[PDB]
Amino acid sequence: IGIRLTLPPPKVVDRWNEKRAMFGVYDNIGILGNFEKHPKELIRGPIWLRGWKGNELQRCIRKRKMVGSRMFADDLHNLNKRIRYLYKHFNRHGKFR
Amino acid sequence: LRNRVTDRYFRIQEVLKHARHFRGRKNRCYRLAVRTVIRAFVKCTKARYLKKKNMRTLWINRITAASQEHGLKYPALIGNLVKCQVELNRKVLADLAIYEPKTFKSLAALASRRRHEGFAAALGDGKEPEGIFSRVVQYH
Amino acid sequence: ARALDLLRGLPRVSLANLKPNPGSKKPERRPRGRRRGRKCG
Amino acid sequence: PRFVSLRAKQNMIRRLEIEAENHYWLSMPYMTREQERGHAAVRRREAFEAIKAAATSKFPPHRFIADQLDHLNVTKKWS
Amino acid sequence: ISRKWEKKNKIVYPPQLPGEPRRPAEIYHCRRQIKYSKDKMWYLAKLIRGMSIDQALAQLEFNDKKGAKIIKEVLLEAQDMAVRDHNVEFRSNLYIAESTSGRGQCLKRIRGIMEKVYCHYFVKLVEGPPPPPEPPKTAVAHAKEYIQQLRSRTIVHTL
Amino acid sequence: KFTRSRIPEKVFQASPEDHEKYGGDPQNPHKLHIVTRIKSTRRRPYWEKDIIKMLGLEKAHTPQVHKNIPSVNAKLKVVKHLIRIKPLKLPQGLPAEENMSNTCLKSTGELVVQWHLKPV
Amino acid sequence: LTYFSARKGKRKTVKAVIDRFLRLHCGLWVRRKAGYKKKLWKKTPARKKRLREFVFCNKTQSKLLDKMTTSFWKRRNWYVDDPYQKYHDRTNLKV
Amino acid sequence: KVEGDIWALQKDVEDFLSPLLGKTPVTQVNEVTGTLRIKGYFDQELKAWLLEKGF
Amino acid sequence: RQWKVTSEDLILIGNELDLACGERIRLEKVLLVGADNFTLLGKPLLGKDLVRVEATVIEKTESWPRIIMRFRKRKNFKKKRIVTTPQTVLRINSIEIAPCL
RNA sequence: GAAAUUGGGCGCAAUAGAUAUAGUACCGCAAGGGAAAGAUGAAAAAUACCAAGCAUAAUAUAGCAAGGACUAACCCCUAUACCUUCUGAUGAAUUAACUAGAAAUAACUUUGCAAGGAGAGCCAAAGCUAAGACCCCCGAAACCAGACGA
RNA sequence: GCCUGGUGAUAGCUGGUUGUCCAAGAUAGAAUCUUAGUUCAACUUUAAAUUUGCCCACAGAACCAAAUCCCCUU
RNA sequence: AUAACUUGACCAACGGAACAAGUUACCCUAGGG
Ligand SMILES: [Mg+2]
Ligand SMILES: [Mg+2]
Ligand SMILES: [Mg+2]
Ligand SMILES: [Mg+2]
Ligand SMILES: [Mg+2]
Ligand SMILES: [Mg+2]
Ligand SMILES: [Mg+2]
Ligand SMILES: [Mg+2]
Ligand SMILES: [Mg+2]
Ligand SMILES: [Mg+2]
Ligand SMILES: [Mg+2]
Ligand SMILES: [Mg+2]
Ligand SMILES: [Mg+2]
Ligand SMILES: [Mg+2]
Repeated sequence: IGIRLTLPPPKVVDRWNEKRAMFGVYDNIGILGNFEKHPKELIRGPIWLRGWKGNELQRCIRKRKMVGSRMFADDLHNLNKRIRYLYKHFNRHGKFR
Repeated sequence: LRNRVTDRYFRIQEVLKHARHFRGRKNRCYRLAVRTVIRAFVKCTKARYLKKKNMRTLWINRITAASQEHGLKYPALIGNLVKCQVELNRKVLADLAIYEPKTFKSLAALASRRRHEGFAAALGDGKEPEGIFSRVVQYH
Repeated sequence: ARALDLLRGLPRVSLANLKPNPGSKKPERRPRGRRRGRKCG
Repeated sequence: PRFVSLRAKQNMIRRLEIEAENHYWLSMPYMTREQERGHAAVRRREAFEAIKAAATSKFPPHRFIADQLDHLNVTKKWS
Repeated sequence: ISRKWEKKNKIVYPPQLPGEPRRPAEIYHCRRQIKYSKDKMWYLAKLIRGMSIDQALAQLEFNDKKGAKIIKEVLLEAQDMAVRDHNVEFRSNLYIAESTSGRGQCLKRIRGIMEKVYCHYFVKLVEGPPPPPEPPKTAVAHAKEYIQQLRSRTIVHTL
Repeated sequence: KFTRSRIPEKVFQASPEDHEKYGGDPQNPHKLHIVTRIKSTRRRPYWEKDIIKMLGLEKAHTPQVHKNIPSVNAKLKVVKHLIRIKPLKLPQGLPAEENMSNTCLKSTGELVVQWHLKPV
Repeated sequence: LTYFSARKGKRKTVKAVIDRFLRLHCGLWVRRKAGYKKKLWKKTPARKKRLREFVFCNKTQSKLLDKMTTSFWKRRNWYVDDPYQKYHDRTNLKV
Repeated sequence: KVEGDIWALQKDVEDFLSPLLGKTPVTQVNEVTGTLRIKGYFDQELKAWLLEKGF
Repeated sequence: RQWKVTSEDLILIGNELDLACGERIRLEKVLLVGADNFTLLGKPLLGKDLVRVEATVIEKTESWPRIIMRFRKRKNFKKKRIVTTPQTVLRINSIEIAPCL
């Protein structure tokens, strides 16, 4: 019977955390800081998807050409096979054409 | 598992509260209880038609029996009560047959009197006076 | 404008009141249930 | 093999009688075909101009400020 | 694992009143992980289900099955704790109210899986003479039942 | 092949015997028909289904008024096996705006323009 | 066609399509007639006049050719002395 | 960019275009954005008309 | 429908009558009236000056939930609906009769 | 398919996440394949109620096992199991958990701005920008490369 | 041979595709190493613009049966 | 092929693959009757 018998511990959430209180600040650093930075230069993450959005085949292609030279061996290998699979899927399979 | 289903005891129990009175494993095993419960609900809605039908044949059995006690048959009673503008229905006639058998006897007398006036009227054909109970009340 | 004058009488705009312009968001159709998926289109 | 009862013959016959009287009442029109011509052309034209007019008057509804602001009431509280 | 039957000897009732019948004693005892199957214990457990404990002991001393000796140890043990621990004055004055057998935690032996079967044995003894067996119902009981069913019937689907 | 059936004109020519049978006069005929669907369009060709939809006889046992003109009579001749036709007779006049609400079409075929619910 | 290339992740044009057809900016594809330069010795001059024509394409042929090329080919082109330039904008349609 | 009462503007546009059509033009005000959307091209007539009105 | 009715009893009607609970009602359309030794039956209704049947509204309930399921095999055709009709209960107070023959 | 040129977590939380408590146990001559599982409490120097399956409690004329009912469980009446494949045989003992629709060219809807739109590149004879909204799971015999095997 | 890899091989073939409720919805064909499949059409669906559609009366449609086409009125 | 105009298949399996035969009771797999 996959249901729990006692109700779980309560989820104490601090809405006035440092992160929550200061979320969203400097999203308008462009439009009211004389366009010296874009907001996309505010985001932190992988180097191949800072200010870039793609589907999965494009994320894999971009990751391979941007960081693929210093990827580990079997990660590089898995990623080559994922591009090869996702190529054969987006280009040859589906409903609409 | 990002989001797997937590609230599944209650989906099962929505089905199985309807099966608690079956036999065998249909009362407990969702896979069996679903087929039987669906099938029970389909019977439950098609049985509304048969409830109405079977009440009516039950009433015709009771009116038939009670009118055979007075020598009439069922077509004679119903026909010749329509012809008196007594538009009682089968439910009421069956209930009068059981609970008020003098009213039912007098209705059988009114229907057999009308039946004989039908005979005598459709025997002596031509312009004649109509029967007394044969007269109709015109509504305008 | 009469419309800001409407905004006086209403509770404050918060992150709990917000709503997209009706017509913006078409709902996602996904293959679950009797209609959207058995052969799934 | 299926055979024909008295019910079936009497039923068939009363349908034939209704049919024969339909034949009778269709045997005496009130007008000739020359007389009826265009006697209802105006009402037919107006009727179709109404169909045509409801077809060509199709457009999105008006959008109001009061509806959009009235969504703010979902956090109306007591004091 | 649950162990609710051992705890049942720990219910304490509030003391009675002088204008109130004497409550009979109730002695819940069991044994766990008997190496025997639960459906062979069902016959031995079923055999003794309303007997006095002397009749139960006597019937289990002459039974050839393996479980009979185990149940006899459980009943002698429960007769002891009946008198020592639970204030039953007469050893003789008990009867078996409940005698069941559940399955125990079985083992699995790979040969090809084969289960090493275990079982439990649950007995409630109740202080008092064993209740008289139910008499077979007579033709008077059948006739009264039938006539009462005839008196019971209604005019159906009417007023 | 099953096709659409023409019916000859001798079928729609009354005889004085028929004027004795039904209640008709060849001189001064009736203006309005009452048409009622008494048979289903199922198991009938699609053209008869259409004519039933045009005449406004989708529901059975519901009377509909038509004109006794040769166009409407042509459509009625196509589906004359599904319908029933009687002349709309009018004992009193056609209803004025005073008697517009208080009418009732009786079973006889007449349309009475004063419909009380009292006995005579 | 290729919906996502392996290098760019872009759509690709089918170059057969470009090699045979002409996209006018209004959406009409112009083509040449099949067999306009074959077996001219056995064709009547009416038929040869019919084959030497620039023939528009169907609606579904047009949408099939739109899907097989990319947005580069759908673009305004202000050439110098273009022969087809008066046929780009569509005059005087009443839908 | 209609700022103010869009319903007066819908009444006045509807009174302006109906001789050029016979019928009242079928419109849609969008009171939120402050637009007014008429069916059929009347761009030159409304630009000239709004120059007459002084906007 | 035709209800056979005495005084002091109950009728359950399958629609909301849009009356307040407690309101008295004269039921017209009585078409048989019987006593022990005589009956009176109308063609088809009795005179309003002859018989008077009164009834109060007691309660205005809904029905028990009432299932409507459809199912066709091999077609993936399974609908389910649950319906509760409104109902009012009438208490027939009196059948008064009058000497108008 | 170029180039010139340009310039910590809206993660998982013991069938999940790593195969991993371990490359262990086990299987294989070997290369190699490859598991499962734990839950007290502050202190152990303090020993409930819920799956299927059963038991308490075997059975009573008759029949997809119910439904209409009914004073009444049965008796009366009505009722050719579900999925899938065909115009109209397949698979499933049962329970729990796991297990299958991924793409925004064009069109549409909703905003912004508008002869211009876009935070360069691009489009524009009302357009352009932004968003929303469309494209599944399992299953061969094979072929090739490199090892391990008499 | 067997193992690992390519490898989520490929499969026009088999099997399977998980909440609710409502709505609209079934039978011309042409090509194809094609007839276990696809493409176009036909039919189907939504949205949009407009103006006729359907039923049909005279007249009318060839020499060597039932009907149909056409078609104003209605 | 031809400077060009043009010309080029019994591509006859005739909407035409630029050029590929017999056989398997050793057949094999996926399916259908
Ligand atoms: Mg019936
Ligand atoms: Mg693992
Ligand atoms: Mg259980
Ligand atoms: Mg039976
Ligand atoms: Mg299914
Ligand atoms: Mg060796
Ligand atoms: Mg596959
Ligand atoms: Mg294939
Ligand atoms: Mg429908
Ligand atoms: Mg070929
Ligand atoms: Mg195929
Ligand atoms: Mg015409
Ligand atoms: Mg061929
Ligand atoms: Mg061919």
